[PDB]
Amino acid sequence: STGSATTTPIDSLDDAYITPVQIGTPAQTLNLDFDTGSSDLWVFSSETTASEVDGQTIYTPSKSTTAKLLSGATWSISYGDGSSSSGDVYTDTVSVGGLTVTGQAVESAKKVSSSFTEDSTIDGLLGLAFSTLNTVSPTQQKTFFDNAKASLDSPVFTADLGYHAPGTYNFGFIDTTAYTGSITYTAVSTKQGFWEWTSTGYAVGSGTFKSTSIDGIADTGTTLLYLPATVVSAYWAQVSGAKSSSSVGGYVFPCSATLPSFTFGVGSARIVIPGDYIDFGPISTGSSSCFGGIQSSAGIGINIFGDVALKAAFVVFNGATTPTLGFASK
Repeated sequence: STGSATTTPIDSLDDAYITPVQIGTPAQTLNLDFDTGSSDLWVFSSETTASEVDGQTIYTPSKSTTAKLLSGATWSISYGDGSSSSGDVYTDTVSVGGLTVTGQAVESAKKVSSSFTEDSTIDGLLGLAFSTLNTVSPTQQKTFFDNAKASLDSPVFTADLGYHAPGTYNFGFIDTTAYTGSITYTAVSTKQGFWEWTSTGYAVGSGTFKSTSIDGIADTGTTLLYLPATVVSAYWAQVSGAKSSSSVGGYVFPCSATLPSFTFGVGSARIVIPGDYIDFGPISTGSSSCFGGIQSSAGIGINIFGDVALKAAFVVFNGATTPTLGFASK
């Protein structure tokens, strides 16, 4: 089997991407944030504290003939941005782009943090990291990808995120028309539960490439590109007036600037992030200070190849017995 679904930016900045997902019988379609940096499929629901729901579409398990309470199971998760959610668990039929999993754990939110409430466009998350990170207790549950894997034509999914435009998540096949040149594959460590890999270096603009190992995760659920402070300083030094602002919470730059590109290495291959991808717009409405899309990972504990980086590439998440990651230009 295979599946193919379009993923759409939630706003004009590409702050996140939503993908429609069919849950239950008859189908209830919710728009979920596909997150290769976590491993829970959770949804706003009829169980979510009413004051914490503001415009989201909810899953109502009592209206699904295939929903079953997973008795005794609870979940609770915190994300890198400080957001969180928790609740109980159902199993139900879940389909993405024509690919169907029966018995998928659908984690029903009883509580969500304010950032989730305030984002009316995201109805929940669909985790695509390794199932070892799944938070369901006392019986850990599998991700949608893990449940689908054996049925897939090939044990892979791909992320093809658009810049200010829709893109595609495919399951079970590699669309050879969706990228240019060849796909370069690189080793993955699953020891922390993430799609963790080692970039071979970087360049800023038309500058020379610096060969240096950068361990990080491929995380579709993080907006920005978080890299070591040395790398980030070297990038922003090429933008007149750019500075790190403690009050704002990172690097800002004059909105009048033209940003240089940023290149990252994948083995001997190179992925170029155009400068425009690094512009996250005014820090507040009407400001002439703009927020940067490359920020320091200092204090995170790991580097994060978030959407800013991934959307410059066609990315293969290869879930074979020994997982790997592939990157192609597009």
